[PDB]
Amino acid sequence: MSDLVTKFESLIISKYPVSFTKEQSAQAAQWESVLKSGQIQPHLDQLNLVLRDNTFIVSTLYPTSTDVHVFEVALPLIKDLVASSKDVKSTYTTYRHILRWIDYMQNLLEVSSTDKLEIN
Amino acid sequence: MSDLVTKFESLIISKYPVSFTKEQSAQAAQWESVLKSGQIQPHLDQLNLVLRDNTFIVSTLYPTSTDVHVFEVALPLIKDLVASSKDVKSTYTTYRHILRWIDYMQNLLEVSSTDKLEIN
Amino acid sequence: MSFLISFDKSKKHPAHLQLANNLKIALALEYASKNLKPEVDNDNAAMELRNTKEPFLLFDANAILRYVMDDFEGQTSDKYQFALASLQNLLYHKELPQQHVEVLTNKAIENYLVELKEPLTTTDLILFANVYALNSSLVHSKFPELPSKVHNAVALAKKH
Amino acid sequence: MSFLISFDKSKKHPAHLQLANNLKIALALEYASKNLKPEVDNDNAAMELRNTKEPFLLFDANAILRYVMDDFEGQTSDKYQFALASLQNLLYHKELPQQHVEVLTNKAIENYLVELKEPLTTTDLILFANVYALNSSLVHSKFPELPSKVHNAVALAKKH
Repeated sequence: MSDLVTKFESLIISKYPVSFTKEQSAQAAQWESVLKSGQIQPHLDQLNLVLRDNTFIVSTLYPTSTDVHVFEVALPLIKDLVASSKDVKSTYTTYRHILRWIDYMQNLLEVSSTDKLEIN
Repeated sequence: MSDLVTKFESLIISKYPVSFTKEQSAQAAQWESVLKSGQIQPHLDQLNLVLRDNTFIVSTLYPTSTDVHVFEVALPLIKDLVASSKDVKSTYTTYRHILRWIDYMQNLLEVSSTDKLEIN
Repeated sequence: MSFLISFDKSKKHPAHLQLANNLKIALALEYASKNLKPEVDNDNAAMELRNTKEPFLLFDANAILRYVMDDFEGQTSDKYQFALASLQNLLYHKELPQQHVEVLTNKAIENYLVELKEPLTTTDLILFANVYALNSSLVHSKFPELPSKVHNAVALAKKH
Repeated sequence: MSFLISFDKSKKHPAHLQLANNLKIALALEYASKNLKPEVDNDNAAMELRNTKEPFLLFDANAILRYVMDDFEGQTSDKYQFALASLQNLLYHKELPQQHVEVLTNKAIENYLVELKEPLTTTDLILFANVYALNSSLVHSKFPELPSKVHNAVALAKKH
């Protein structure tokens, strides 16, 4: 159990019961396959599109473990993309919805100031 | 209270509670406006399209009062369209989903054999 | 059967990735369970499975206005029922029968509309809309200074 | 704000029907509540309000196959976790590193695949798919007569 997963399960929001539809079950299976195959980075625009229309990855009102698993690899990637940008306003536009989600998730999991993404 | 509405409320299916979304509330308002303005007949292809993708008019698992109100005017219209057709197979295709719904509704409300639509 | 499935075919994925994907897609077709046996799409070169059902939409203007106002109140009114069954039915005539319009709109602003108070309800607005379309001179004399929201709407709607 | 609204503009509705409708549409815009203030669409001549969100879709082949089989079982397996993390990762290389493929696929049919029993699970099928794409000669020698469903899938998938 990673530090973020351990932190997530310390919050009661992790205890909110949810009975997945077969659609949501597939969404969770899809991000598991993307994660374990090591392809989160090529699938960032797909993550951004999902999050345009959904508050969380598996079409839920509350963060689930899929959100924590994906945020764990996505935060470092997006932070690096932003730190290295020569036009951070455009980068922000390109990844606008992932950044909304990151902001929520890094506050929920109380990510340290060195590891978090300094936001605007 | 018409004969069909009176019959519907004699069945416990009429008692199944359902809390409408604002989307479903709008769907019900939309068919009320079509009904009361007298425009069901020009809106048959729209009814057929709704029923292609929804089992009942207001996106429910169970018939609601909107279904009974619309079926009351729709059954006579479709029956006449079918009785007068020179190619009943094509008519059946054109209004396929309304005919599925009619079949269910005329069985649920035990419509008399003279008033019902003899089906294939 | 309101689902479209497609193969990875193009995409610059490597040949071995297309194969892995397309074997999986072919196996979904073979092992599909009759009630969820999707239709194949050939002018998509990208692999996906997607629901082809229509999205949420409304075609009736009253329902659209009520939805955007979240205002589903008063549909049982005599006000609203007269709007729908006495006024809105007339709007489907190819040419308006002016003598009937005249009394029915008169009646509307006698019994049902007096006000343009507000807060204006969707029911009020739908009544005003129907009367305006049928007899706006009666409206001009009835309310020569309109609430500015209604005024801005009319200004836009009146030009073709 | 994932909603498009449009005016009745064309449509052969009578002029008075367009007006009634377009006054209602204009009033929805004016009385909209900020959080549901729709965007206007000008290359639709027909009046509607519609949700522009993406429909349900999946882009991952494993998820597509599991969805069409309603088979979400075994994702915690070492079988499946090896499929995903040891085999499927290799499929994203521009050119396959053949010596590694050889042992990892060998291992796959040593520890995890022996069978093509059935009823074949989605987990079994996803493992077979990945191994086939990487090393189908090892498969040919492993199972020279394949379940006919798998056989029909392979026959389709193998041609570009």
